[PDB]
Amino acid sequence: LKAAQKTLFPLRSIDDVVRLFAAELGREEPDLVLLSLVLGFVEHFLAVNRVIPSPAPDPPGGLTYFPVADLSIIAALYARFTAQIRGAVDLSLYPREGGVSSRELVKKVSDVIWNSLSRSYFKDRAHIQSLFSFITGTKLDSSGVAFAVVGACQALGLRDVHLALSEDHAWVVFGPNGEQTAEVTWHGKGNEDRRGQTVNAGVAERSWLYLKGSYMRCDRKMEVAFMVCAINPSIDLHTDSLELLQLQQKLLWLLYDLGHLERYPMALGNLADLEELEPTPGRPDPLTLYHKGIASAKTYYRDEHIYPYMYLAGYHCRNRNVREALQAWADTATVIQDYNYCREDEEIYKEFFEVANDVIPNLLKEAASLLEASALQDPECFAHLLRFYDGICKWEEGSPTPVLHVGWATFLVQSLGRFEGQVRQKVRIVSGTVGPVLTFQSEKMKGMKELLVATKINSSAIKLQLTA
Repeated sequence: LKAAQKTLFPLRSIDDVVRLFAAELGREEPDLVLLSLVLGFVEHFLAVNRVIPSPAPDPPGGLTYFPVADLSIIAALYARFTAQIRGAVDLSLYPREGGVSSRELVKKVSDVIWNSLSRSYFKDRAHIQSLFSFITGTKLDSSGVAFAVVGACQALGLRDVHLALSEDHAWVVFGPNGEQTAEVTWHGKGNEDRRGQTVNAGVAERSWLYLKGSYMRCDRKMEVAFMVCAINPSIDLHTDSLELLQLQQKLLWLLYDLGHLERYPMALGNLADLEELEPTPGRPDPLTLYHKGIASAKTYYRDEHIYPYMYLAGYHCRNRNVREALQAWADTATVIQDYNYCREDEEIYKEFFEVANDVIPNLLKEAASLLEASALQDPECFAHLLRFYDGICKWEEGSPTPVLHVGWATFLVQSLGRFEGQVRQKVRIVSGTVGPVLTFQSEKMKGMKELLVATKINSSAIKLQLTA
């Protein structure tokens, strides 16, 4: 460690950590191994191992604390990690070809990391994301392995190796222009031995997992941003650390300012979420951020991301804004329609499944409930519903893995049924194969163009055509 790094210790508050980050984000190459270790300590001591009549016998408004991270302690771990790597990778053996790293060099560093993790631990477990987990607990989650491979590679001065993130996966980029791709970790319930391979199969397969190639490739600073997103404030299932929430917000705002969330639509959503809980005065209102997130995706990722829209759908949902909610979840469908469902897309299916068969059925349930003594009379809100299912039907077309079945059918019908026939009527539907006017891309929906507007819903026959 350098003098400037050491001076900023000990860390005795949340702002001391922002300083370290601010100090460390000023430098060409920020120290990832230092910043994941510090985040790891504080999270472990604020979430993994929490310590928690007049006068009340306990502080009646609650209590918040900071674990003092001492230089003594952190440097111990930093020296551990660096010793471990430098020890088990001999750079003399891999010809560094002028500023550029070998696939053989990356696979090596990945193996060192991979071979250091414990034989046996539940991988879905929380608070194993940091390098602190890796060093003091010899455990990392899927994406945590990827980070450590990049953290490790930084320590060996492989400036060209960097983190790649989709919406549900992490791997590495090296070589000339970040052109070279390598898998360094696993995915889902037991599956991914893909380790060492190129990503080109998964980009061409058209799987949501690899975003048809519109994935994030991080400069060192975007790697820091990730680190901060990966901060996990949950203590148990009922409660969150008010400390780790305040820390993620202050550090996301720092990285926002320094322009390091420009190409990070998820981080931007995370911050809109934190702003919604606890607005920091001065700053953008959540919706602005929610939109800066969609902007990002349309601009730097060909509008091939789903979360930016999910993030927004949710704000409006929570804010009982029924139209804008359905409008967003519609944009969601319209983005996934141009994809395919594949083995390791399990995660985004879970989420579409949830809105189609829980969230929307309940917003509309509640919406219908407020009629009895509006959204359900607006034929646009209805057209957002239809543009949603149409996007999901198209997704499925060509996909190896069927999507819609039995369960989806009952809930479509319940959803369809919240809108009067006189309302649904006004939505003009053209069926382009080659009141609101709406186009359908999906053969399933064009296969009920005149059933979805019928005054009597032929529930039975819809369930039929929605599921073969």
